[PDB]
Amino acid sequence: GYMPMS
Amino acid sequence: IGWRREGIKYRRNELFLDVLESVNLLMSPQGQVLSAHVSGRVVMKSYLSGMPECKFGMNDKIVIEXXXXXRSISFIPPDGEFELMRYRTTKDIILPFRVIPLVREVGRTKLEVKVVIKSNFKPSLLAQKIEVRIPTPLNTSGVQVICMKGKAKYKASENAIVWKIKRMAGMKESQISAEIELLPTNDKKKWARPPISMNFEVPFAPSGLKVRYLKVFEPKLNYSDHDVIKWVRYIGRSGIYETRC
Ligand code: NI
Ligand code: NI
Repeated sequence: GYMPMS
Repeated sequence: IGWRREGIKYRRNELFLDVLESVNLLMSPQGQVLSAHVSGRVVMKSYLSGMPECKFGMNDKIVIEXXXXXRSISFIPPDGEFELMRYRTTKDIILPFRVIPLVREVGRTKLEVKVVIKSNFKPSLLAQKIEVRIPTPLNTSGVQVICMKGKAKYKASENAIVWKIKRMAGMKESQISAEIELLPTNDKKKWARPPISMNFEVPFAPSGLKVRYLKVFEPKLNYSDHDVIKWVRYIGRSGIYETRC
């Protein structure tokens, strides 16, 4: 699913 | 600009990137890749104040089909959801599943079929919506199946055994055994075994594509890149994913 972009 | 209006304002400047890929595979019974390619698009859903100059950075696994190309795309996005790019790959593809069929004939009456699927990806990731489709001959009078994981029905109308599995983590193995009861048939008619086909969904890009950054520069307005809340997700789905038995 949506994960924070690093 | 004909794709973006002038005075857009968001307290919460946020964006979402979708890497959406279809992986296609035709494999021989022994495990030779006869054909493999990925089709992908990147969809952006953006809620950014003003007229932001964006720069999308990836990792060059890709053959790309209004922006400005430089591994790196620069663009001012339209507000809301839009398609940033389409692409295709044939090289260095992650095949998420190996299908290993086994078919033994037993007189003119039984077909003994065992199918093993192996997940080839990180064990911390889950495939979902897995379906394994095993064709059965038209003179089929019945099917017995055993499978320790998931559920399987013989669907006579579709002439297939359909094995469904909700979840499967990477680096795992599962099998189904089927006994296909056969009716008498015209002798010269010999069965040409159609491929075993899969469907699945994986939370990574089979191409290998990685989003590295999406940088937002908006020179007039008083927010900057570290203010922008940024999300990415990968949805790899099967296209034609067939293994010859
Ligand atoms: Ni959204
Ligand atoms: Ni600041």
